[PDB]
Amino acid sequence: DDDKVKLYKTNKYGTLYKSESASFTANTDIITRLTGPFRSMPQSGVLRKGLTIKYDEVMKQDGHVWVGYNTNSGKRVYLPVRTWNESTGELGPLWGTIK
Repeated sequence: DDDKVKLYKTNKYGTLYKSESASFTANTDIITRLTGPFRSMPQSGVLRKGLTIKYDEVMKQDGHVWVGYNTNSGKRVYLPVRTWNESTGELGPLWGTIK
């Protein structure tokens, strides 16, 4: 029920998103995506376990919750951080820590 405490909007891709600037520290090697929060998008790279990134957006799309951030080169990356059951709203365990 995060939409009860945070403002969410919907974009042209049908993605539910909220503006949020925090830090995410991965507890596993995560595959990132380019252009948007879809596993069908080209792979951007891999966020290694233990690394921390600062994101500015949180999105719900393609069965996961994702965070958006920019790398040191300015490349926009979409990082999946947990599963999201679109048919129930059920969220899987966070694949790291948020602060």
